[PDB]
Amino acid sequence: DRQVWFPGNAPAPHLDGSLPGDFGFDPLSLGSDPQLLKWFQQAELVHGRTAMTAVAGILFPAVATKAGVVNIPQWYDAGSVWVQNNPNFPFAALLFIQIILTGWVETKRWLDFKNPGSQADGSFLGVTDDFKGVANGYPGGKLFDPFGLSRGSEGQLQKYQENEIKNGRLAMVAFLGFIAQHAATGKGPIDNLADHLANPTAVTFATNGVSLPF
Amino acid sequence: MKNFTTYLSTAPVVALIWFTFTAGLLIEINRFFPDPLVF
Amino acid sequence: RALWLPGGDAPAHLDGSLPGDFGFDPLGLGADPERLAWFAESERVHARWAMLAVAGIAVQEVVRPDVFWYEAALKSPPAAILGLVAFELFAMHFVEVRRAYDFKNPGSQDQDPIFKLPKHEVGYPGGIFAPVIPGDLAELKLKEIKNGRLAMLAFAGFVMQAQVTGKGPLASLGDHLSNPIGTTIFSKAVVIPGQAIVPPCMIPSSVIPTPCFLSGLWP
Amino acid sequence: ALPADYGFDPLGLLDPEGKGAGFVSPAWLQYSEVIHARWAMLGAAGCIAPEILATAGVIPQTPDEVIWFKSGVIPPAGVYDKYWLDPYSLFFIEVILVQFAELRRWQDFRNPGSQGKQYFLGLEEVLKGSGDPSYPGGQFFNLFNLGKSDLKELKTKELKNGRLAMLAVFGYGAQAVITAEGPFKNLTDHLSDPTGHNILTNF
Amino acid sequence: GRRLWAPGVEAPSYLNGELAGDYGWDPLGLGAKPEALKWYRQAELVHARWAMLAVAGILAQEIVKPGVFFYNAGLPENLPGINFGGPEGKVNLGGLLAWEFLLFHWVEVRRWQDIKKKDSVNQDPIFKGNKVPNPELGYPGGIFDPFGFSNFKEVQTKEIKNGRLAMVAFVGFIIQAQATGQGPLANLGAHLANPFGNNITKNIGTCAIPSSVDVQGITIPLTCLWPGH
Ligand code: CLA
Ligand SMILES: CC1=C[C@H](O)CC(C)(C)[C@H]1/C=C/C(C)=C/C=C/C(C)=C/C=C/C=C(C)/C=C/C=C(C)/C=C/C1=C(C)C[C@H](O)CC1(C)C
Repeated sequence: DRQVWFPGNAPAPHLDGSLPGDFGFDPLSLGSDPQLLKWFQQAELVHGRTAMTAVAGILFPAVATKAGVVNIPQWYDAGSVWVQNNPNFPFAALLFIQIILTGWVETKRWLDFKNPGSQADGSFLGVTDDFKGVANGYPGGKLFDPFGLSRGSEGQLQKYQENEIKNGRLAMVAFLGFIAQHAATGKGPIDNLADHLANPTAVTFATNGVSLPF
Repeated sequence: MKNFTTYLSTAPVVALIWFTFTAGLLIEINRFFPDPLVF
Repeated sequence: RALWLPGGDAPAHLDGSLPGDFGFDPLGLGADPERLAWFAESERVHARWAMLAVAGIAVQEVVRPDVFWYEAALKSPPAAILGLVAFELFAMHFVEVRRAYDFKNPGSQDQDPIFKLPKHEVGYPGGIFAPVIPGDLAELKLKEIKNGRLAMLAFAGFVMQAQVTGKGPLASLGDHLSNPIGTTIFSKAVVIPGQAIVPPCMIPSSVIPTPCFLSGLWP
Repeated sequence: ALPADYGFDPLGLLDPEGKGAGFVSPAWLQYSEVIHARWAMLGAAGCIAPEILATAGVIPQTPDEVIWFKSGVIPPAGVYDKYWLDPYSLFFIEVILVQFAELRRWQDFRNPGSQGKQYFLGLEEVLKGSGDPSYPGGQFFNLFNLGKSDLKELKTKELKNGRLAMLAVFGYGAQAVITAEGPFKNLTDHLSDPTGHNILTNF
Repeated sequence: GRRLWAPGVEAPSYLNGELAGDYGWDPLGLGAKPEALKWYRQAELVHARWAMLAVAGILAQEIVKPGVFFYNAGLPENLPGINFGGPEGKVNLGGLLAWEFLLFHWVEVRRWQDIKKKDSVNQDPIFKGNKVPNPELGYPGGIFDPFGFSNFKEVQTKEIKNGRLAMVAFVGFIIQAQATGQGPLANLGAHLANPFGNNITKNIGTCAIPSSVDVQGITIPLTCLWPGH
């Protein structure tokens, strides 16, 4: 069949290859129930898209900071620097705004998961077709896909779905690496990459001092 | 996963989860608001 | 059909009906029909706007060589700027919604609303807008879209050359002609693993904020 | 039937009945003897070759520092001064690469022929095995096409040299513990003065 | 193939002597698929020809200019004295990269389109009368074969065998230059002078190339092909 995560091992039987990024990986059989599997598919998509946006917003400012053009703080310090620089914007007001905005959009996504296409009735400002949804985790329409890259052809949509899920998983793993590298070095990730590029046989996890506490 | 969630729905597992939640809630209330005698 | 990559294959959704169609759509941005029509209108208006802009910047560099086109709004012939913005917004709003409802309802915006326009193609007005045609329709359409795409590329070059040099386009061309080996972007910008040389942007940070466009990602 | 079959199984471990599941099955035990044998031949050659070449001046490193147990494998017994990479980063690389090799080999054992199906940069052509886990063969593992008619004799020679190498590696360990010198240093002391340098004098 | 790379071995079923220089040699089975085999044939052809030009250019550079290391030929002071324009005429290496980058982007994209679809870019884009014949893949001909030297198979075999020799020799050139610090003909002279006292056993442990060099303001890091000291 398709390529699997562990060659020579049969894929998990509840995974049939229809979902994007199906390499048959479910050794704990967490997706045995199909409805729970759809829920976990939406979980994976939300996690991967959030990870991709966050990894972009860490990497590109850190690359620009490393060049010396700007002085954007590292990702683990940015909240502190923002609060120190914004005394007329309290933390709780920002948190309240974020919670109500994400609550609105996430409750709309949740209610579409419970009842697919039920946000298409025109209750939110007359929007009907753009909130119907194409598939589970893939809204589409003229608002979420204004360039129409999902409505061109089927194979193009499957290609872009594969690109999305693989880059999302890579960005999730990269954010895990960001956390681990900051805990081990106390620096940013582009600082880590530059230190490794300057002297790679000396700049390794084995010489940061915490991965090997000997 | 269905059989596993059915096991997690057995009476002692539900009792463990619910009482862990209730005891943790009481403990954290008394940590954040120490020594409440009166309203 | 002549293709952007000869010996290659054009995408299926680009049949060749539109002028200047060479089967260039690797992202599939025009694979929807209504999106293809809207993007055709957008490419037309972008082409004409950049065409006028490239001509105007070249003339301003030729005619007034003491004025940087980037800072040409400082030297424009103090609260009267708000009224001119109002006049521009009103006139642009009127003509743009006329064009937009020509797109949405073809032929509905084909009559003078004060005292008429012939039946035409969407995005190709004709009538009083086309008094003289020294050529054929498809040929001049191909010339219009080709010159327009060249002008769009040229305006992107004008902007980024103004950022990296602080000078006008023909001055930059003269600097390239003086020293062709030490004036290219390859000559001044180098990134290798472990060391990056990023040229500075001579345009100030603010005057009104005036940021250099993605200067932190320059090579 | 089996190569190098002397009938020596005093603990009846290769008995087939009842030993169906697990690692005490006959197939796993013959396979494990072969794997131990080949690793032991690499080790028995490799734990004394740097010492021999350093004593003879072929390599410039001193014979004391290229002794197998002082070169970095047991840092309490010594560390070699400045490889191109530190030993723990080398061990990280070793874990990744050797896990790739060993897990692919294991998947050939549990599922014979399965490592020739999925794409592996075209390498899956030569990784189908033969149905015999100890002897995969093919265009790489037997790239010189040896053993056209004496494959059983070559299997016997491989197992005999492997058992000798296994005993030699055990001797390397025992002599390292007893004498704290290299195996070639031990051989040259036994050669130079046989009565005055042996296990009775080292005890 | 027919004469194989070793006695007793067998050729793979996909290597039966169709291509030139078929010795039945594929221990890793990389050319088992026809598309991959065709791609690696194109890669081997261009690798062999670049190594041919490289070996013939390194060897001729030592005859004309023995005092300039071919390894150190990239430094600006090791260039020939020619006028690159500007206020002084000194090189920049930015435009030197730029010319080659544009020209090779054009010619290699033309070759790549030829590889993807056979006989698809045979026709001259500007002056449409010109046409390249291209009998097989990697052999365009026409302007590329003016003297018409294409037994095609025998001279193909000569090309691929001399090319494989050139690649092996270029690896020898690079490793010898890194280990000794001298060009290949100086290595030949040194081996001829003191054979037993100057060979690979006296030079393999040293990397004579410096760990970094500075090229007009940018510092390129350098490394040998093995951990020499
Ligand atoms: C299980 C087998 C085994 C293991 C774990 C070791 C381990 C070790 N050996 Mg032995 N050794 C062995 C078997 C082994 N040896 C055998 C069988 C012999 C007899 C031939 C030797 C003879 C020997 C000598 C003479 C020396 C060692 C040394 C060492 C040490 C350094 C290793 C090193 O630097 O790697 C180097 C890594 C490589 C050689 C492989 C790198 C390959 C790169 C990544 C890719 C190359 C690709 C490229 C295209 C190749 C083209 C080359 C061309 C010619 C084809 C280390 C303790 C040295 C020493 O004792 O410690 C200081 C030393 O001087 N070993
Ligand atoms: C058969 C019989 C039958 C019955 O029934 C029962 C009984 C009796 C039980 C049996 C008996 C038996 C035998 C005796 C067993 C033992 C063995 C051997 C010793 C093993 C090894 C085994 C051994 C082997 C693995 C090995 C290998 C080695 C290694 C590679 C090494 C390596 C090295 C190198 C080189 C060098 C460096 O520097 C370091 C190191 C890293 C260190």
